[PDB]
Amino acid sequence: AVPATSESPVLDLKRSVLCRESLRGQAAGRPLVASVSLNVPASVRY
Amino acid sequence: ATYAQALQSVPETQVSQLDNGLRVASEQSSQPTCTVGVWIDAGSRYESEKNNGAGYFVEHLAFKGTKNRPGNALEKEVESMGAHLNAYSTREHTAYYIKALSKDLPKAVELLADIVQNCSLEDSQIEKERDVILQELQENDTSMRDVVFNYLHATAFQGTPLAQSVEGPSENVRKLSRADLTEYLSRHYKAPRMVLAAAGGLEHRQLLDLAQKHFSGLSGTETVPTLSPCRFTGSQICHREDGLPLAHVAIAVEGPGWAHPDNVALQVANAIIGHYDCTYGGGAHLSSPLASIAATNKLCQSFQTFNICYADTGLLGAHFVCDHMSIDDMMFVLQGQWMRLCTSATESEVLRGKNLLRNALVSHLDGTTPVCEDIGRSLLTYGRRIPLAEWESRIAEVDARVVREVCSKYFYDQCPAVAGFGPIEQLPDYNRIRSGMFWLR
Amino acid sequence: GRQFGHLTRVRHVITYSLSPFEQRAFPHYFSKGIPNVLRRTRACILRVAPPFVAFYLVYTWGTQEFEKSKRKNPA
Amino acid sequence: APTLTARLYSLLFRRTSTFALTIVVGALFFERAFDQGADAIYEHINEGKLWKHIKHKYE
Amino acid sequence: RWLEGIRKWYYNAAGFNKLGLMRDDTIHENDDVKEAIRRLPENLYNDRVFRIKRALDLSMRQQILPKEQWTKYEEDKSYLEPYLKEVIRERKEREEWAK
Amino acid sequence: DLELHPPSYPWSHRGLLSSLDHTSIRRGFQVYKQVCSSCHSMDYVAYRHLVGVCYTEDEAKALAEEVEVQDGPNEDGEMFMRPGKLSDYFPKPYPNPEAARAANNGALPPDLSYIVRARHGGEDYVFSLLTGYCEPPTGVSLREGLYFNPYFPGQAIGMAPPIYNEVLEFDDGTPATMSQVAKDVCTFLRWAAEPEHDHRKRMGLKMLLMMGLLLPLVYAMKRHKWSVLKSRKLAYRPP
Amino acid sequence: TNIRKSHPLMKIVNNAFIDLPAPSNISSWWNFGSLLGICLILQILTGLFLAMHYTSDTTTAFSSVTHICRDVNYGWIIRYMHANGASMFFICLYMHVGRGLYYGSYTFLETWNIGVILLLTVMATAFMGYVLPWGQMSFWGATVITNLLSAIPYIGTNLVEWIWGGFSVDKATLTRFFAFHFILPFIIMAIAMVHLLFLHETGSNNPTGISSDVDKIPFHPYYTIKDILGALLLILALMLLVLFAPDLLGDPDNYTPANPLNTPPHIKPEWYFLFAYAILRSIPNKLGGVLALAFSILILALIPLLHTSKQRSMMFRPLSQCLFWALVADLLTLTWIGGQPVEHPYITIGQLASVLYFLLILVLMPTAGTIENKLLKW
Amino acid sequence: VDPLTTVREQCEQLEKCVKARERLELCDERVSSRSQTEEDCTEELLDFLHARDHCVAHKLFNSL
Amino acid sequence: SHTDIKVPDFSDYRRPEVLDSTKSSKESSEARKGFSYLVTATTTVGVAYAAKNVVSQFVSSMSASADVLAMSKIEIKLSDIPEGKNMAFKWRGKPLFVRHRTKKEIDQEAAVEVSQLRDPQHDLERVKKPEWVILIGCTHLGCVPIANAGDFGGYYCPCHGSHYDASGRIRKGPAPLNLEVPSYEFTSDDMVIVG
Amino acid sequence: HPQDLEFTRLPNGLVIASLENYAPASRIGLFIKAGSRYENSNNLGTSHLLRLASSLTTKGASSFKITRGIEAVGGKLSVTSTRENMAYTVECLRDDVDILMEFLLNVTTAPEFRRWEVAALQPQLRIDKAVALQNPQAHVIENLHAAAYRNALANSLYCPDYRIGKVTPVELHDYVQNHFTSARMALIGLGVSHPVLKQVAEQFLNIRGGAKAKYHGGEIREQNGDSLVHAALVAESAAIGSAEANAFSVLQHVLGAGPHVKRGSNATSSLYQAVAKGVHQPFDVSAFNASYSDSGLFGFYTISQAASAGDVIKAAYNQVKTIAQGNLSNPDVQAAKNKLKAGYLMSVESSEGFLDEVGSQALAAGSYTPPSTVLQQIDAVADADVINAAKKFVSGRKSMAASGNLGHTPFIDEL
Ligand SMILES: CC1=Nc2ccccc2C(=O)C1c1ccc(Cc2ccc(OC(F)(F)F)cc2)cc1
Ligand code: FES
Repeated sequence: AVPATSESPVLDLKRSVLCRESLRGQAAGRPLVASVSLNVPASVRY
Repeated sequence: ATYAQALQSVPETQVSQLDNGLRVASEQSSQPTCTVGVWIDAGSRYESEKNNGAGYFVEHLAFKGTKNRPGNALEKEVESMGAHLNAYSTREHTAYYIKALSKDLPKAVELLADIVQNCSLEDSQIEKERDVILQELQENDTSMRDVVFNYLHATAFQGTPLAQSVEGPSENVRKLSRADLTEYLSRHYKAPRMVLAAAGGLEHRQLLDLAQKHFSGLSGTETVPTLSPCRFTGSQICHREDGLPLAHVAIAVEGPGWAHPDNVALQVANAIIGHYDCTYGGGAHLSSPLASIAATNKLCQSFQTFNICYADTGLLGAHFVCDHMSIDDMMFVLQGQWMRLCTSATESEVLRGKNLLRNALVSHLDGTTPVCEDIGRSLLTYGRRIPLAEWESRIAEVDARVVREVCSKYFYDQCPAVAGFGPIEQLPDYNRIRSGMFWLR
Repeated sequence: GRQFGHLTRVRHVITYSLSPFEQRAFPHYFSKGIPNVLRRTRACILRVAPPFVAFYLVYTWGTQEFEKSKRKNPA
Repeated sequence: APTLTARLYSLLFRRTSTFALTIVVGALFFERAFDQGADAIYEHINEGKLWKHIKHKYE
Repeated sequence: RWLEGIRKWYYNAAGFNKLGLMRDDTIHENDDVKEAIRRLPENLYNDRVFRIKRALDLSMRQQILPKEQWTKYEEDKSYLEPYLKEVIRERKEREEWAK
Repeated sequence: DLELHPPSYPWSHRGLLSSLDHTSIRRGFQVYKQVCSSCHSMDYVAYRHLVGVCYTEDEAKALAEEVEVQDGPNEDGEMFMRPGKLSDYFPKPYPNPEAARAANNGALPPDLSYIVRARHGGEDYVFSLLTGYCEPPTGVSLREGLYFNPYFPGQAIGMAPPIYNEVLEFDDGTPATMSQVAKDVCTFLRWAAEPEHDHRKRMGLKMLLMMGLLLPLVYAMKRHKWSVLKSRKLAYRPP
Repeated sequence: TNIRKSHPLMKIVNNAFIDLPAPSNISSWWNFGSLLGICLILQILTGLFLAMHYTSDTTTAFSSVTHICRDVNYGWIIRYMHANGASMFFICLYMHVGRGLYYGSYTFLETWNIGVILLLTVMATAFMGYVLPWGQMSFWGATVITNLLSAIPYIGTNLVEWIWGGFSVDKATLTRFFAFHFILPFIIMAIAMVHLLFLHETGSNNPTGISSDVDKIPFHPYYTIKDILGALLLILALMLLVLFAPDLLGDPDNYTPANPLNTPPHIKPEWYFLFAYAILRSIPNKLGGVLALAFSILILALIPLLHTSKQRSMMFRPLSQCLFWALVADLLTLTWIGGQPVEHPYITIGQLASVLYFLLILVLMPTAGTIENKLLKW
Repeated sequence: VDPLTTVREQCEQLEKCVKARERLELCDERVSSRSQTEEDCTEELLDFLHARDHCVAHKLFNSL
Repeated sequence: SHTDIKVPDFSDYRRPEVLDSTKSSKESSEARKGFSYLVTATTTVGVAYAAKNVVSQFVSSMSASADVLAMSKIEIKLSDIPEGKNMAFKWRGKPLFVRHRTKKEIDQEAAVEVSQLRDPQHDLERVKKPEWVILIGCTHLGCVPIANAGDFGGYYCPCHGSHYDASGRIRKGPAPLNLEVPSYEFTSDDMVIVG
Repeated sequence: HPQDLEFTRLPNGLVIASLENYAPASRIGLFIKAGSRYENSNNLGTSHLLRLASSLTTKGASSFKITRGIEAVGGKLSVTSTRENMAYTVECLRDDVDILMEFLLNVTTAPEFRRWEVAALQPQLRIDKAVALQNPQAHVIENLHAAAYRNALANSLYCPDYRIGKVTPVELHDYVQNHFTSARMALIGLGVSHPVLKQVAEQFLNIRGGAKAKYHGGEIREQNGDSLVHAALVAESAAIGSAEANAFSVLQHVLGAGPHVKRGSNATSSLYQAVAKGVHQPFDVSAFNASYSDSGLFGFYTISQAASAGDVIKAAYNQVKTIAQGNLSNPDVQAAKNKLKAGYLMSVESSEGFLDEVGSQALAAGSYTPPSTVLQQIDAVADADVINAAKKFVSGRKSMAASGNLGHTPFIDEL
């Protein structure tokens, strides 16, 4: 029922990274998980 | 044991105020973990033009040391006890909160207090965090969603404090002295403007006494900051930039603001129209006519309805991302939906909307953090936590007639604010958009 | 012909505007209107007018020349 | 009390169905008013010149 | 040389400068000009796009710019010349080769 | 072949919204009846046309009954003569143009139905012609029967001065001076050429008023819609 | 997705009357297209209503027209609307063309040439229309103008008698003039649709003469609302004539029936032909004069070839501006001279005006374009 | 008794009329004196009447 | 940053009601719409007034002209026709029979058989005055019936063989409908207008 | 009525676990051993299509009815795939669990996979993959596994390009009929009684039944000219369920496993500080720890500037070497334990994450281990076990994956 963290498009120009403060959190630390739904946008986790 | 019943035995929220005026609020349940934090009536709305982005600048400096714990001492202590420390700033609400083990709640409350009150704001640390903000500002330019919404506010509430971005202009970021920041803090961070919220395994009694121990020093006493109303303007902002591959459009009418009961019926209506993107399982068979039409005809890549609430006003509408040839058709079906709900919403579809909304806010409040946040912010917006049993009362009251009458108040024959960014050549002219806010029948 | 969305390539141009219900139909109509008209009239006058002055003259000359020609000459 | 234009909007102009009925009713009231009013202007402008003014002399 | 007095007069008489246009913006778009425009670098093209947008909007209001903002005669860079010259030079070569 | 064009007399119907003096028309009709209907035809005016203009239904019936007119054929196959009715047009003096020429020595008297519309100057012209008859200047004489009138083109006309003082006693007893007779007949000949005159001008007033109302309103609607564009500001923001 | 873009009939209307991308900056001179359409529809309606009461028989023709004005209910207001409507048509035409000339719209070749055709067709319609009342100027105007074709060697004399269907303008001529006059407006309507068809291929020129793709606005509401205002102004102008001075643009002699003996003093066509009538009378030789009258209109087809300026519109072109306004004032002079008797000084003025007309189009305005270019280092 | 012939007299005694009336009488006793020349005096009469009847128009209609 | 963009001041163009940046536009929204829509509504009423009149005139055009209305009616003098004799008239390009009827012809046509007639009409409803019968002249194939003749002593036709009575009703012949009763009214007891 | 978890393992192998907690909302999850690993080289990407394929027509409910009926009651139907498991999850208000259950059972036990529906769905593989691969972590982690393994765990979760448009209805039927079986299924629940779940599992989920992961050690290099280089270096770690795995988990948190403070400098993170000492340009580093039924991967993931990739990876690798050599104090291992202990309890804080852990455990192990037992097991890791885990990594056969402009990114045999 609830919309996701990030609304997903194809062909949409990538969101940039410029500093340490925005880049931390990104380094993968656990294996991938993928969810698909009826209501919620599709997400891929570390 | 039914749903109606289940709501009756949801843990109540405890409510108490300190001598200075700081509220302590807390929802309890035997849980090994907890979330606690401080919510403040402070943000960009409370900033003037010359001190815009100060609250954001502060947020950067918050976790960079205190008088009691200089530099990375505050940082080290949070990490080593397995605690998670986090912050956010909206146009009206700044908030700092910590996720910790239930046994570590005393130290958790202590650390929050140390952050708020005794924040270092070092000369070197300011000049460091200055470049950081400037780079985030550049990153933010590459988020079309962020840009279009900032534009919506900027045009909707033009010439007021609500037009202002949370981050502030690069001009202010480059100039803001430590004098500005400390002056901003002592003006806005006051006990009656703040709420200490916690959820998880916490005895309410203990939290309130910990609040005494560390938050007693908070000031609660000329020209007390009281936000003026903000003038909505029917306007358009069009950032045409054909170099970007997809167009972002954000459109809204004036919403009622936090207080108003109509917000419940508006949520029901917004749930009917709902949201969509290209990764959704539903496609053609989706219940929302906008979504099924959008899926079958590849109109947009994504859309959501949003009813953004501020104090005496807000933004009620939708955002979409679509192909450069689809903007006109997207606008057509979306405005078509607003009109259909205003004029001719059905009982069964409103019931669907109700059921969506019931489900929406029951499952959002799952885990200590979102429950802590609901406590913190509800105290700021409503002046209390509204129990789930009461939300349910308000939802059950909404029928087809209500949805019509409520939607007709805000949407029907009203001037919207439009923001567009990207290859927006097709994006309908304001007059055509304005004419799309009524039907001739 | 060509539909909106296929006309041309435009980059980095912002357009801000107001709803017609938020504004006046005739803002500074005489205040700014009168001077702009005088400016516009002065700008084109001695391109537009000289031929019509010439018409007036060739007309009034030719008309009363036809009258005088039909009079008898004193001889 | 709200302004006069606003009362006109809420009562007559908001629903396009009432807006249309308003035009039709108003057109009738306007038609008879305008016609009678403009004819009066004409007949006063031409006092005693029209057959309508000199009719009585031959009846 | 001596007619530079007339050139300066004509420039202001013509008056495209009052809309903040350069001479090369006012050229009637034939097939050569189209190609020449197409060959402009990002900067020169988007400038052209704005200047015209601005001019048309001014024409729509029946107004001109402030005199400070007028294109000065001497500041009118001949931006399209090198591209247009070569487009023409190219076509003339193909036309020659076709005989 | 010099030319004297007529002056502009201030008629009771000269102005934008000014109707014809119908009483004037009623007198003017009698000036046609008593004087010019033995020479000029007026084919497009019938006795019914007078009703609601200068005469009542009953008066116009009497005027119609006064005149001879041919009708037929009857069952025997003959053309009889009968008393006129409203449906009859004003009767021609002669059967044809050839007969007319013989009675006026070569010259044909023009039909008067459109004479105001068919001559430059109109009622100003006709009035000047009727009152302008005078003795010729030195060094001038025309063919025996062509009179001198200065307002006529070529300075010489083949009509005997038709109006003079007391040529007719008016029904309403207006003093029948040469001037007054001419004024009345012109007012009638104006109506003859243009019956619509009053209705036309009534419509003119109603059009001017509605235009006075609609033009600024439509213009305001125009400015309303266009206000979106009129206000707009453009900014050029390259990276 | 809507039923404006979808339905095969609405699709055509949506693309050519609603969502049509129009330049933001087009002036009042762009309203004349709309107004020409209104004129055409107005003529057709008023015309059809007149045709319900008119007869093309030479004996009853003049009578029927007067019967319209006297006995037919509001037949007068219909009649005088149609007559002044013909004047309004030509005013609208010349303004529409002037716009084309001044702003260089003629570069739209197909649109432009179809225009020339439309002009010529409206002229033919209005020439034969003026004959229908069967008054003096009707009959004698038709006689002199038609008979000009006899100046063609070998065939000309046959041709004239073939148009007439006899030896003068008589029974057979009036009846066919009515038939042609009825049918042609409908042909005009078709050719006018071909005219627009080509116009939407490019979209519209604007006052700057610079491409407006960077600033297109939707036709509705912006230009639907302007066109309504324009239409309202056209109705005012028309009805000002019809209700206050219906005979102002006509001639008195067309109120006396057509007489094959009695010649009017100064026989002439209706005002909108006077410029070309003057050109005819400048040349002393008759075949020369016909070829000049012909070339005075057909020269419009030459204009696009005669373009020399590197700029499209005259907006940024002082010398051309003046020569254009000279050409307009000259045409106003030819219209005046056209109305005059053939005598001194109207012959010499007329000759001089006719020389100036062709000189302006064929020599001076081309040279002015090239001078302007060389002044801009072009 | 006619208001017309009253006003014709009234207007006849104006500067432009009396000056034109003298012009008329000059050629009256120039032609009617001289023999064997085909020139006449229509022109001079029309000059006089133009000036006269313009004035007559201005106020004749008041007495009607 | 895009945060550097701030919307231009629109104060010059704003309506008075929306100038105050610290007050809500929602007060004036009811009103500002009202004003603009009034202009629109007024305009529509005016255009309606026009279109009514224009269309109405054009419709009028097609209706009977003044000269056709002139031949609509015919006046007949009743003292000019003697008791018993018929008198023919020309009406709408047709003959029109008016007949003065005697007290014998009235009573003789009063007690006639209702059923036996081909077109059953009683005499009291064929006329408005007893002593006057007004009729339009043969229903079969169009001739002009001759007065004071026939078997039934009224009107007889020498074309095929129709016999009309004194009330104008077909008695013995090929005609399908009786001679037609037009629309008329007596005005002065001396005069009749038919039409 | 204060409530704790109930548990049942039916004779047919199937697990039912359910906490009746009297919340207004009810989460139900059917967990299945049907992850990407059970694809072979002939049907690669089948489980990806299968993940997209719920809400296609079933025997008891149409494609239309699944969407409409669930949306009617404000519900959600989700499908989640790891390398080892698939998880079908429904949410709604507790009154509508019957309805949602019927939908869940239809989707998992009797999907029809109609030729026209399956074919129509094919383009969705491209959309879903395209979206996911916008995360550069997805590139590297999918490559990392493909490099590290010969067969099962090497499989990517997303369908290979060549297979898009080509996954057949037969393959989908085969995959479900072979993998969605009682011996491979765990039905978990919140806000519903255990007896009624048991009865559903007996009557509707009694389905009859239907190679070990060989570690390889390789490298995969995506040359793509980003100014940033994502890179991961791992060695084979231990299997989930073994005690050694807990040692790796502690080692992960000693080295640093993601941020604790917003915009924080990570003063306790061994890796982040090790890298930040030498190089101050924008970067991120974290310890990477996957653990599976057969195997596991442990190492670290760097995000660095293109030119700095050599320096960053080497510096990070050196930090593990010093932990392996023995440079490790109690306060570090204590902090690391406190992180992991807190992290675990926080991950099961929400009723979403709790359901994931109950189902997750139920498949890879026999039954539910309570939070208290788990934390005691974390404490049971001696400092010696942490140093052994580090030693294992350093001398163990290496696997690597990188994406970016790799001009200064070393190969495995360049370390
Ligand atoms: C089609 C148009 N294109 C434009 C392009 C650029 C700038 C202005 C315009 C227009 O003003 C314009 C238009 C013209 C006319 C009308 C009303 C109308 C009247 C008569 C008609 O009959 C026909 F014969 F077909 F012409 C049709 C329509 C509306 C709009
Ligand atoms: S025609 Fe007279 S009855 Fe047959």
